[PDB]
Amino acid sequence: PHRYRPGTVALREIRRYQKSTELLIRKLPFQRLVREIAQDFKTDLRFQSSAVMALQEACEAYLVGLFEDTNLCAIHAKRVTIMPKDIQLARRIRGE
Amino acid sequence: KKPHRYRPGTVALREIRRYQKSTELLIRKLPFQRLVREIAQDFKTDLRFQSSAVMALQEACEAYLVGLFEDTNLCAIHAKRVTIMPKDIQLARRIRGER
Amino acid sequence: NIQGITKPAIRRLARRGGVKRISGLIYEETRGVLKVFLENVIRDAVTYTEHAKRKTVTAMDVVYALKRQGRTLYGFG
Amino acid sequence: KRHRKVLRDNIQGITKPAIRRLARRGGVKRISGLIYEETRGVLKVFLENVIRDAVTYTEHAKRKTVTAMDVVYALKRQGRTLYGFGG
Amino acid sequence: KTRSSRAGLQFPVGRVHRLLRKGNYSERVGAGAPVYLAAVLEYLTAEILELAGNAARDNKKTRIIPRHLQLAIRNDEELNKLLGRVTIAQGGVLPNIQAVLLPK
Amino acid sequence: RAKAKTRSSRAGLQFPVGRVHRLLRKGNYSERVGAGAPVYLAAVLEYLTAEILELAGNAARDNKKTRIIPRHLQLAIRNDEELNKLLGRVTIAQGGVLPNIQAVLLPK
Amino acid sequence: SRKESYSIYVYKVLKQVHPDTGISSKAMGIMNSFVNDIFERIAGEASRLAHYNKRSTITSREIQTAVRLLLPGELAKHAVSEGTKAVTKYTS
Amino acid sequence: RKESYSIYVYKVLKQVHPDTGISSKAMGIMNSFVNDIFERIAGEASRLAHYNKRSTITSREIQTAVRLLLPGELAKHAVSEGTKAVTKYTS
Repeated sequence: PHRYRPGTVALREIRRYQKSTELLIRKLPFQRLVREIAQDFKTDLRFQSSAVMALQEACEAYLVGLFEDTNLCAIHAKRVTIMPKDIQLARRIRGE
Repeated sequence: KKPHRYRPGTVALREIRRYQKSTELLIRKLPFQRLVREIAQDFKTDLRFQSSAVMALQEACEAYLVGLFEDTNLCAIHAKRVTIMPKDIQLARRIRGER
Repeated sequence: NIQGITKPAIRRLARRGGVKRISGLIYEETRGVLKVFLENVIRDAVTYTEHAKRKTVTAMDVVYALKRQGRTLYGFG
Repeated sequence: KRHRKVLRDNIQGITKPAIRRLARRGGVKRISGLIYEETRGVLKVFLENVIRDAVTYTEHAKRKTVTAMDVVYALKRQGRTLYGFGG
Repeated sequence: KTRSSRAGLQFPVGRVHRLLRKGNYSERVGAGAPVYLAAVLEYLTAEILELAGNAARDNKKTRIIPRHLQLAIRNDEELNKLLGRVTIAQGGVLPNIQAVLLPK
Repeated sequence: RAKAKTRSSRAGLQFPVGRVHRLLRKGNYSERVGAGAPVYLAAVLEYLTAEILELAGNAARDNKKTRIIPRHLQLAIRNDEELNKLLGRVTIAQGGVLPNIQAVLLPK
Repeated sequence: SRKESYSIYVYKVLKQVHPDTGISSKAMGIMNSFVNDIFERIAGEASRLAHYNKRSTITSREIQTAVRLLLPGELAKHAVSEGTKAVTKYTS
Repeated sequence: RKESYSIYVYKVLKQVHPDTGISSKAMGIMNSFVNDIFERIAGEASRLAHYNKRSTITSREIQTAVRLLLPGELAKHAVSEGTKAVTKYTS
């Protein structure tokens, strides 16, 4: 059987997902999470559909930016694998 | 007998303690003023400056640099080094969003 | 419900971020970060809803919340 | 009508020991020789942006003297609010 | 005759004036201020649409879509600076792989 | 005419309600200003002032100083998580920084 | 040349909380900068609140919502408590 | 009802790219953009007026605000367009 080396498919996926723009998290679980979190501030709230889509765009854009910075931090330490300490460094420098 | 000579790093650490305890400005007043006036001259000639304006600018510059060095140090330590290098500064400024 | 943000989804997001190899411990950490972010935004969003004495969070509420945290979003006006 | 000596090479007034002292306040223990030029460049960029904005305010008021308030506003609008120079 | 027509503009000067009057910005509004503002907004709109059209043509599409706007903005240093903290929904990101990740 | 009572006194406050009202009227924030709004605002400003002064006094006594100086204000602000969050982007002139050495730099 | 500041009120509060503590001139200036900063932030946020809801009057309700937006957690709860108590005592 | 800049965006588009269209979402994004820059400029102008104790916002305040917000070449070109427009309008 044929087998691609580790990394080739990863790179293919990088090109694939940087070429397109569709949302990458499933709609319904995301909505469920949003409603659960909202429930802890005020009961019985409802949501307009476009509000949830807006929140999803914001969340995914935020995470993508965080992963770019995380990758730069990983490469700085001459590694290619991102680790939790990389995320924590990135978040400390952003000021969160 | 051999002259007294502390090992590399001792005096650096003592200086860290010393300068974190105090608050006085660390750059000489007059060269800084000349720098400001030179830079200012490339936008409009013959400007004058109030003294307190220059002192304010100096506070801002030194605070900015101090923060940059904190982040630079964290970036250096992340790479398991103890010496800060230019690539550390460039990483810090890239993540802040200035470049 | 935090588990609905699945491992392959986070992998896809990381792919868009250019990440080639990912330690197993990243996923839980990412989830925590996400939760914090969401909380803050939603906390503000519901506040606007409450100020208007409404029970339905609108898209405009979210846009204002995001704007005041310096993360201006285009497309939902 | 007796102007000062034309300003040149003033970036060299930011001496090596001064930058070292600043680094000490930042907790840096060891410093590569190449750090100094980089620091000078960064500082220069920062200064340019601030002074540009300050002078813009000065010109809007049709004044020829940059005031402390001009600087405070310039810094404020760049998200680096400075306390201590009001009034 | 409209003020926009006298000013050679496409953006609605009158509407901008009304929005300034009702935006609680100042007690009075000069006659030239909305003209100037409208001109600036039209110029910037033209710049963004220029670049987005170029990006659309590279992609052999006849309609500008959000993807083209994101590509146009991020590929221009001054626009990218201006919109450094703006998220374009359905914009994606610029194609970009760090050199160290490629083989060899 | 009735004896003059100040609104600050009616509210049990130290901060000047009248002045805050005038600044709201002349700050072009809204066309109209309710009678209760400046009282609330004054109370919040007074409370926050009290909180900062509380921490700064504590710091002053810890340093065996009887007069609060800017150094004490900087120490007070950076050592309190919520104030540090609120003033995350503020520079205190003559404040310095918190004493802090990364553990990896100390000798073994 | 009359320049208003919060100096006398800051001094009264200081005497309430630390009877034997003083303050340098620079620190009082810093306090004035601080007070003006928080004032501007709150008034501006309140203005935006009023604008979003097409109301022409800023009332104590807008102040309260703005306070909840700007201050974190327990600081916000305590400030809200103080404001509410103060307004209710004033109203009577 | 609900105002937008759509028709003006379309006129500009026809000036710069006669054969190019635009999706509904892209037009919405353009409207968000225009409103954003509007708010920024008006707010900066407001602070300018307050700092100088002037009660009138004039074209000069607009110009200074433009110089503060836009970087470099964008600022210069914007100033050029503003000046030409005010000069053509005045006569």
